[PDB]
Amino acid sequence: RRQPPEEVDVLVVGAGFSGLYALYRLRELGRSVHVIETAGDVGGVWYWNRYPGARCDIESIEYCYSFSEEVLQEWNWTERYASQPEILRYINFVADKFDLRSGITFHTTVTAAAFDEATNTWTVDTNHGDRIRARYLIMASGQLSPNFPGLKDFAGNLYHTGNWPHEPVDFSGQRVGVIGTGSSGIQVSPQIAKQAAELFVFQRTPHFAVPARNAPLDPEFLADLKKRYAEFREESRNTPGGTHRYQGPKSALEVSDEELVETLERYWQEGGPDILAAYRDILRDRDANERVAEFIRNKIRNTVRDPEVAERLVPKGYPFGTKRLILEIDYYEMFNRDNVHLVDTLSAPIETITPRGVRTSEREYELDSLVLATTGALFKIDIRGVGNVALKEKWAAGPRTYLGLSTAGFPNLFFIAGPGSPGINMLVSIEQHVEWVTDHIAYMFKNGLTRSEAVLEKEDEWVEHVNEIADETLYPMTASWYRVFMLYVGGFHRYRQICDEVAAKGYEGFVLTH
Ligand SMILES: Cc1cc2nc3c(=O)[nH]c(=O)nc-3n(C[C@H](O)[C@H](O)[C@H](O)COP(=O)(O)OP(=O)(O)OC[C@H]3O[C@@H](n4cnc5c(N)ncnc54)[C@H](O)[C@@H]3O)c2cc1C
Ligand SMILES: NC(=O)c1ccc[n+]([C@@H]2O[C@H](COP(=O)([O-])OP(=O)(O)OC[C@H]3O[C@@H](n4cnc5c(N)ncnc54)[C@H](OP(=O)(O)O)[C@@H]3O)[C@@H](O)[C@H]2O)c1
Repeated sequence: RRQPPEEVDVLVVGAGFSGLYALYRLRELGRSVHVIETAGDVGGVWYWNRYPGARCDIESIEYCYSFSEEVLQEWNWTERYASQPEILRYINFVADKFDLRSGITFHTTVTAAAFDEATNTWTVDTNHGDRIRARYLIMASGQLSPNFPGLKDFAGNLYHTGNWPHEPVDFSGQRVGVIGTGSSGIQVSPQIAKQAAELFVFQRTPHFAVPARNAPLDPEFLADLKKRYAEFREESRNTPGGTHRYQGPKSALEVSDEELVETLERYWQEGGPDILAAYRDILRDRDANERVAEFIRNKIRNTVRDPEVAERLVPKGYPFGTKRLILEIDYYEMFNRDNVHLVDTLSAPIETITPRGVRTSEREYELDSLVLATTGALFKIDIRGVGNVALKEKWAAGPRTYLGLSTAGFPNLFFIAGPGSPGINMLVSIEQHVEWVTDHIAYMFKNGLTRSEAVLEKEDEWVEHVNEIADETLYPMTASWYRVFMLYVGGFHRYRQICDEVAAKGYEGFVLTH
């Protein structure tokens, strides 16, 4: 285990996509920098989520780093949507190429951080009892890094998709339960159904899912892409989603029934999340949302042969696309299998895990294996700022920030891909955040300044601006973003503009002192 240094210019927490780029870029900027990572190796979510079928919902040609010309040319993606093992290979490749592991302490969890106003430095403590002093603290701890009764009593094998075993798990001949039908559950379930004698899928709220239509990547298409890759990326940087996506100019309410079917069916066959932008008002007008939503509901009823099973898979009562759109591969087809059973926990809630399996209010399920398809990381850290106020106390109602990058009362602390989550392609959003944050840190050293803190009045103005954009959309209607709405919905390109304008005006909204 590489022992962390006692002093460093910048301490980064997390060695996923965000933390590795922060370490790389601060090294290029001539700053001392070190990373603390709970995991045993690099990768972030792509290190932890090793379950079968784990796969990204953003095209491989967009979900990648762009800071390195050599990486853009040397690496060859293989499919439309890269699987977790391929993405992990990619990350390890980048870490190898730039010698990043020499600046990372693995198997180590940051537990406390306190700002010393007398020295303008953070004092950072770990679960190993390490004590690191850093002028700046960068939280690259992700936003995606259960309380059932009797969980400890289960006699079979318990697995979590978010911390899957590193050796593959053979479910052949087993009775298996999967709890959770979000992205993890929808991805892992069809893989288990191929091996298991019986598969029970425990579903609470049914989610919207559209086909991925994953396919191998045409290598002559890629070859042509690599010679214009820098241009292709700047186009992505100038979109609201941080990726190439057609912006449908028509309202969903102005076309006929046959045309809506025709346009939406063309998206359905092509696959991917681009259907979110089939019509300009899908996420802004509730009637337009329900019209597209009802098209998807009927595709579900059409794929599942059992009408009673099909209806319980149909999502009802909340808008399409407000929570992040899941791509499915043979998930709805899975319920036509004889060894697959949909368990509706809304009608019969889970009362307790038992030694034998799962008991709902109606039935006991005998299982050999149980799969739990599961401000988080920040709240487990005792971060204390000015006046020793706790970040968790201040962020109780939701995360109050300026630009999603910093919060007043907590100087020299920056969050990467935390609040504001601007683009749906997180790799474009991450690179923009890391570049902005590390440029600011470089600016502070250039000018001899040592303390950077968001102005409270500007933080409030930013919070009220985020809430105001949201009310033009249907996003506020699902409480998964809730008091303080924690998502800038104005689109990546406009968010990038705001950040660039602040930096060009001497970091307006921050107080810079020495
Ligand atoms: C299965 C899955 C699929 C996804 N697919 C997509 C997709 O298709 N598109 C998309 O845009 N996003 C997707 N994401 C979201 C994902 O968060 C981002 O794409 C991106 O990978 C986040 O990178 P990150 O480096 O910021 O955070 P993460 O990859 O979450 O890395 C954070 C790291 O910080 C470490 N850490 C946290 N707290 C501490 C602490 N206290 N001390 C030490 N170390 C700590 C964690 O162990 C973790 O390794 C997906 C996430 C998951 C889990
Ligand atoms: N690109 C990808 O393909 C991919 C893969 C994995 C994760 N992600 C990202 O990471 C985030 C999380 O996704 P996730 O699927 O793993 O989790 P999730 O979307 O939050 O859903 C978890 C599931 O478990 C259920 N559940 C939770 N607690 C329960 C309980 N006590 N009893 C019964 N059921 C319960 C939930 O039902 P309820 O809805 O009723 O709570 C839900 O079906 C997403 O934003 C996603 O974008 C992406």
